[PDB]
Amino acid sequence: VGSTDQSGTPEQSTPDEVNAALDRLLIADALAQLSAEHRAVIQRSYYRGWSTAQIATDLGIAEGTVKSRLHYAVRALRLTLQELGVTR
Amino acid sequence: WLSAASFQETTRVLTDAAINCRSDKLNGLKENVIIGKLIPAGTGINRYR
Amino acid sequence: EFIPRPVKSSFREGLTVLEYFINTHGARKGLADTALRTADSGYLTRRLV
Amino acid sequence: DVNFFDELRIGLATAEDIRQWSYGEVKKPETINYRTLKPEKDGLFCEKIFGPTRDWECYCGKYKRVRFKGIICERCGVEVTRAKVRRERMGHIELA
Amino acid sequence: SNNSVPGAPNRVSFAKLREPLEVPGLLDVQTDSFEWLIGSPRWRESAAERGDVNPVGGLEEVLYELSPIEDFSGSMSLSFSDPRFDDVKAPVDECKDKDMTYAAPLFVTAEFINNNTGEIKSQTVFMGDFPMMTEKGTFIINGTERVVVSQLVRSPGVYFDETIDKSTDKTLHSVKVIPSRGAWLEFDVDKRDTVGVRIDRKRRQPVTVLLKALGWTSEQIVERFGFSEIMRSTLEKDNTVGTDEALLDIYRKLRPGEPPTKESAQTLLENLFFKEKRYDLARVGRYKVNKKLGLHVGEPITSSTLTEEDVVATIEYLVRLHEGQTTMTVPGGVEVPVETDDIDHFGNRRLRTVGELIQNQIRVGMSRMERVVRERMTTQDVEAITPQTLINIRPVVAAIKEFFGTSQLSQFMDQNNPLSGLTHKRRLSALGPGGLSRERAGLEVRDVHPSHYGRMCPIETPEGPNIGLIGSLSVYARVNPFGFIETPYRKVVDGVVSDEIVYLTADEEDRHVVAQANSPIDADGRFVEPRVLVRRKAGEVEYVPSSEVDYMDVSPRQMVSVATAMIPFLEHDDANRALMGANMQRQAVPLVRSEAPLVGTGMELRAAIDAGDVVVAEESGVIEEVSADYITVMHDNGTRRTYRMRKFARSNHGTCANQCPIVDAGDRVEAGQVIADGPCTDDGEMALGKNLLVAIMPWEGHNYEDAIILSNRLVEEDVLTSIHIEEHEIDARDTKLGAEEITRDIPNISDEVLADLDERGIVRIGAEVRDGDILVGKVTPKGETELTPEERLLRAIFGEKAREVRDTSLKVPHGESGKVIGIRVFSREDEDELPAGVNELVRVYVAQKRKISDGDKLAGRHGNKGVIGKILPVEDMPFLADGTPVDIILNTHGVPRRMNIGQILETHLGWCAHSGWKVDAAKGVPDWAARLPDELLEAQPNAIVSTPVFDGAQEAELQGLLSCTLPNRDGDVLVDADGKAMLFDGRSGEPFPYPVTVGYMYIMKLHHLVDDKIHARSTGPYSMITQQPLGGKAQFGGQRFGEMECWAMQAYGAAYTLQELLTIKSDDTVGRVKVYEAIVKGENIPEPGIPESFKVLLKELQSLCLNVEVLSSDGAAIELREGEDE
Amino acid sequence: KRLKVVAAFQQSGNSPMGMVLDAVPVIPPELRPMVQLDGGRFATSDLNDLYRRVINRNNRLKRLIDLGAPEIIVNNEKRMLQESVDALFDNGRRGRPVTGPGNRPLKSLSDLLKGKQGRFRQNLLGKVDYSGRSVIVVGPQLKLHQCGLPKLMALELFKPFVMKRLVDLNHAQNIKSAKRMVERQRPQVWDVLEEVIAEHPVLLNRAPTLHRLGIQAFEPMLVEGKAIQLHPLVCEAFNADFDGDQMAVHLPLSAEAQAEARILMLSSNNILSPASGRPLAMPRLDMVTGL
DNA sequence: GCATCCGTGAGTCGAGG
DNA sequence: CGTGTCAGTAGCTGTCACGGATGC
RNA sequence: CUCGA
Ligand SMILES: [Zn+2]
Repeated sequence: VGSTDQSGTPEQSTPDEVNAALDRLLIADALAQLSAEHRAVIQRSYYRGWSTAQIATDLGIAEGTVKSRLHYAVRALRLTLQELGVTR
Repeated sequence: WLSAASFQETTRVLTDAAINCRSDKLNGLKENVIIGKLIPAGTGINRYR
Repeated sequence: EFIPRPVKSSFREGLTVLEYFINTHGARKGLADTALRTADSGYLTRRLV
Repeated sequence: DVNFFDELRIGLATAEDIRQWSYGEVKKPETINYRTLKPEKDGLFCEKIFGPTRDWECYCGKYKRVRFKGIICERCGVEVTRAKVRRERMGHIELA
Repeated sequence: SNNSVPGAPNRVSFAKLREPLEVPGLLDVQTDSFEWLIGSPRWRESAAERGDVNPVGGLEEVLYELSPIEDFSGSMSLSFSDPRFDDVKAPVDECKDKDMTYAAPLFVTAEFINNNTGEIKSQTVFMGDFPMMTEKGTFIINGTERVVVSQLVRSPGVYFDETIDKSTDKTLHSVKVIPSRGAWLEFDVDKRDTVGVRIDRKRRQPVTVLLKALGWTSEQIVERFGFSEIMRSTLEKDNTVGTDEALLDIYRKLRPGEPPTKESAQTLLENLFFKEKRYDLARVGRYKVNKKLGLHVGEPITSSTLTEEDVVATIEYLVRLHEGQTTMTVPGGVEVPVETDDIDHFGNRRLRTVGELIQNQIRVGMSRMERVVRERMTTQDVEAITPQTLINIRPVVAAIKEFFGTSQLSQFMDQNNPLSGLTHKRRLSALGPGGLSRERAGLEVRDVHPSHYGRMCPIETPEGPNIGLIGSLSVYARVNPFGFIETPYRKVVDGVVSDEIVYLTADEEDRHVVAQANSPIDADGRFVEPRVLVRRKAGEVEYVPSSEVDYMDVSPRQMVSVATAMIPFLEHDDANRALMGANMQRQAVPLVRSEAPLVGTGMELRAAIDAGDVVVAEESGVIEEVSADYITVMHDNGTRRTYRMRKFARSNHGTCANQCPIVDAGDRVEAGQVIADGPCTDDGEMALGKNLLVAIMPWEGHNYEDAIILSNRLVEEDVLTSIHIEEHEIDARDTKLGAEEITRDIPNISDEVLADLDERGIVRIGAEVRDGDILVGKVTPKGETELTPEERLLRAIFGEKAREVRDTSLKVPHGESGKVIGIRVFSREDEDELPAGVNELVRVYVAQKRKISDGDKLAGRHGNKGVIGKILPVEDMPFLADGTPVDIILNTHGVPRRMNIGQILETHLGWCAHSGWKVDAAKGVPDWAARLPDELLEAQPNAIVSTPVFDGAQEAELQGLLSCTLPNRDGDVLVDADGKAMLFDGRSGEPFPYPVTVGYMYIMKLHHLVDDKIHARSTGPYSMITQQPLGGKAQFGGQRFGEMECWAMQAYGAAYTLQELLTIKSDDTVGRVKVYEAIVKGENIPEPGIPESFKVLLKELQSLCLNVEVLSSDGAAIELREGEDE
Repeated sequence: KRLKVVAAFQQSGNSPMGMVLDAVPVIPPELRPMVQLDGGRFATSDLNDLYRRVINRNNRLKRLIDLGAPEIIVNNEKRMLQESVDALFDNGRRGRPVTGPGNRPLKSLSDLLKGKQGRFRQNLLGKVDYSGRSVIVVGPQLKLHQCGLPKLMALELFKPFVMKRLVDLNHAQNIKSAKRMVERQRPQVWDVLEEVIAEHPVLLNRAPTLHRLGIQAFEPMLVEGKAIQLHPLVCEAFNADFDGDQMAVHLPLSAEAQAEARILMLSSNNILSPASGRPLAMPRLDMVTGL
């Protein structure tokens, strides 16, 4: 039917990263106010995407230790974000 | 050859550029504009920069 | 070349039907060639650049 | 990636250079599938050659997560990086 | 009085010349063309009294040319006859609403004639839904009114050219035989005194090769072309000789790669030029050849084909012209002059209208079906064949669809104001298929030709790249069935003007001499002067005896267009500003309330009625019931007709088309009278603007060079307020992970933004919506594997599960704001036929009330345009002696340069209309008002007057009226006999030192408003391929720092500003994000990176087998975050 | 001229064999993308058709070679493969171009670099964010170094700077909500915007940019309305009358760019014509009559 | 050795389709 | 899958100046 | 296609 070189076809566009860059800046601020243990566990579960046992194997800690650190560190970040007015 | 291929006769310049295997010293107004360097003129010369 | 018959009336007086008709010949070609003369002007300009 | 590099060299591309660039040969003439939007293998949009349509998502669907970063899938042959590689990975056609 | 025929307001004209012939139907070009195509009873009765015997419509003509269809043997035959139409499928407004096409089903009668069985089966076969033309002369394709534009094409026939050679500097000559269809044939004489012929663009064969292939002996050629030495040198320099030899020579150059048989070339050389299958000169193409060559000039036009005699007479015409001959008679033909043709002359330049352009597309669609017929005949059996089995209507309906859907002649209708639509239906476009390319149009096709007088307007034409290529039809002009443009003239018997009027074509006009319209004529008809200004062939104007005038012009405005004829005092404005004056009238915006101009021309009435945006009574009667919704008319016979008002409808260009009733309950109204008027109409006349009190003076630099100063009264009293309506649309589709649904429930949105939505997620009627507000709440399901690491962490730290959908709601664009006036919902669930993959469709109409703002573009009728630079308070305005402040201040410097004094004369007459006048009746009629009609000697305030083009008010009468202007309510005369008045500075109080010209001018609000033209962008979308910001305001794009703008930065030496523009601010993928962070952080601006567009350039040079590499200072090649494998 | 070509292959050390290809490279797919249409159908780049016809004919040649078909079929197939690669690189260069649907010549790889629409002139010599445009209106009260831009234009142009200040003065809790405030135009932004644009110069441009004074720097002044207010003395340089003209605005971000606008490009520092040395910002129309 | 013919170039920006 | 009597573009020239390789 | 400077 159509050719992109041919006129009358809309060119593809990609949105700007403003909303993503602002969230990344606020997440980076809330991350700095965390313990080296909690910060090094959320950055291995959400930034590296590893499994629960994979983080437990790397850090040399128990399985439930990674589950507990992740459980608090998420709530710790929610504390810092709600204190700065981040929308739910 | 980069300042010439963007002026006129693009294919005629790029053919002779690849046959003669010319290398372009990226030191010119038109060239720095394309690659994103500071133009070697005005506040871009090394004396003021 | 100029028409052997001039437009005797003034725009304050008001041109006749035939006077107005012969005037548009030079008026339209005056606007027409202006688009071509600006193209050759800008082309010469970018060659000089 | 600093912005100071002196020369920009141009030359004839050897047929061996074309193979040194290419991440695979485009054998079939097909493009994609018109129901699943998945590109056909060895076609002009093959994910084994050019790269994954989506980030960290392979063709056969076995590897869809970020933890398997850099794994060459054995069942479909697609690498798992971002779709940014589909703007720089070259293909080639071997002429008879 | 002016235009006392329909019952219009009494506009009094400054007319000294009577109108012998009233303006024709301004919509006839679109109407008559379509009535002939479908053979309507109106066209048939028109052709009946025209003298025609057995006339044939456009569809009947295609069926007769097509019938019959036979195979090689002749055992099978198919024929068509009797085309007829059933009622229209859906009404006009239903098609606009449901986005379908206005069409009627076309029925024909087809039958199969079998010679080998002696039996025929006849039946009715449905051909296809045939697009129908509305009463307004428009078509409706997929719910959009379109206009099929008449095309100026080169008329079929034989044409001769006198070209000058480049190298030898000798006069050459060439011939072209342009058929109405088929292959082309051009003879020429090169610079070597030899004659050749190019057959269908192919190689140029010697002219005797064609003669030998047709069966002419080498002796008879010397007998015919012996009087010239250039033909003796042609037969001598010839290569091959023989009837069966040059016939194969043509075959191998025309159809290469095939075995050349003496009868395979004998077949095509008869089919390509002499069989009606692959070649055809139309009735106009045959007649144009029979006149140019001077043969068969008395025979009835029956030959629809080229003949061998014409080819010989053409070569004879060429060879004589080359050696200076000026006269020739074909053996057995009348005498004819030997000359070259203009191809720009309107006798050789043909106009094909709506019916022909559609007919040609039907003919091509029929021929594609004919091939299907012949193929389906030889495949199926010869006894179960019916007309239904041989006919596949797919290529036919797809051929008319391809035309109306995609064609330079099928144009999106101009609908700014009624005049813009009327002008669009009367456009004459040279561009398009069969015409010419824009790159193939020199300065000669575009300029005014002397044959355009009274046919195409020399003023109304765009000033852009389409100048001269698009013209407007003259007022009284019409098109004959051949395709040329006829214009009426008054036949002068023996120096006596007669009321007998006859239409003459372009060449017919050249065979006589015509007198100018404003000739002094006796009451009996004899010219006052023996010598009168007369137009002659080749554009000659000179005096000539009264016993020589053959015809004369009907009206002074005979040469101008409808829009051009609406400029008062047009004879006082140069052609440049007159062109802009007519072009900007089509750009007027319909205001809330409309005022007819005080200074008119008389054309505004017929321009409004013939446009079709008013409501005229079909039959006389009384008004039974009148409402804002509809008007009911009780006829004399007893029947009732009810006309429905179009209220607050969106036009094609966003203007407000709103009709209002004029008549009241129980008003006797005659037939053809305006009972309700629409946009830009007042009592049935075109009201493109308002009458504003103008002062011609500089005012503190706010009106400096073409800026305009306005009184805030125009804002307070909605004088220049206009309504605009925008259409917003969104659909809910089926996606890979589910289906988009339109719901009020939108993730992470408060109940305050969703407060204006109903329970469905749609904004409610009457809500006022700013930019960014939600119009339709739509959510689309997004997969889990498509989530950012931060977005997945952000989803975990908020505990909001089951939000697998994202926001894709329809929001209000930047710069839009208004009241929601209408909602339209289309659902697949509710039987509404949506495109496959769509479940719901919503259209929201938003109306904004736009007052006049600083920067909006105003203009008059004389090409005097300008934006609004300042809107002072009503007390700051320079006010007259009695305290009334002026409405608009126009700078004086921009008046005597443009040569548009008409605005000054309009200002003077405009004031006299506002105030009124009374001529001194005692001691006789004064010497200046001797030519004025008795109806003009007295005028009440706010009187309407007419200044017809090239006629109307003279400066002597205008000067006299200023001397007897009526006083105001206090008895004081405010303006002087010079036309100037004493003004007071509203800011200081001191009166201005000198009197200033003050009066009333008609000002129009053009469709160039700052509300649309303002735009700004910090960041936004980027083009996916080049990673540069988008373009256009609608896409929220950025401005283009072009090539010339980079030269300016380099000229300044602004290296850092230039690098910043081309890197971080444009296509640096990582630099633009880190710049945005550095701003919100308060940090400094980082260092620019490498443009992504340069990365794409290298990857494209690689695809062209070019090994490009970037080397460092040492020489090692450096990669760009990528590698290479084999 | 023959030596000019031969000596190039001699000295450089690259073989002339590169002029004959055994393999053709395929450009990455994102540079020849195939987009889906709102009607359900698909629209693709012409390069995909050219690559597809090269692939179709090259695979047919492999069949003929395998089948041992007559040399007339193999040779007439090899010719078509030559014309297909010729169209992929430069369609139309030899003979008649490969037409697509509607007798439209398909674009080739070399068409991506040719002329005004090519990659060089369209996307390299000219390209920008932080910019806007509107109608121009004369402003007599303005000083020569001043210009008036609409408030709604300045808010979007200075949007990130305004967000930064909204979060500093505690009008907004975080930078995220500060963005929602500018998008919603909360009344606090108009007081904040005035502080932001203070002595921050902007660039005004009217096309065509004939000389360097076609772009000049000004001190912005927040004005109501939606039109740009231009000084009457810079009208000569811009060749800008007020009959519907539009001008573009560009906001310099870096410190160096602002300094280049403040010093090099300021309208008050450029009164004389660089071509002739005679003044341009002088009384010209109403002003000369008044004097 | 020269007339032919091929290929090159032909303002910038903006709006809506 | 097998295929088997005639079975044959649309469109179009209404650009041009200029230089130099290509060609009788 | 059409229009604005
Ligand atoms: Zn896989």
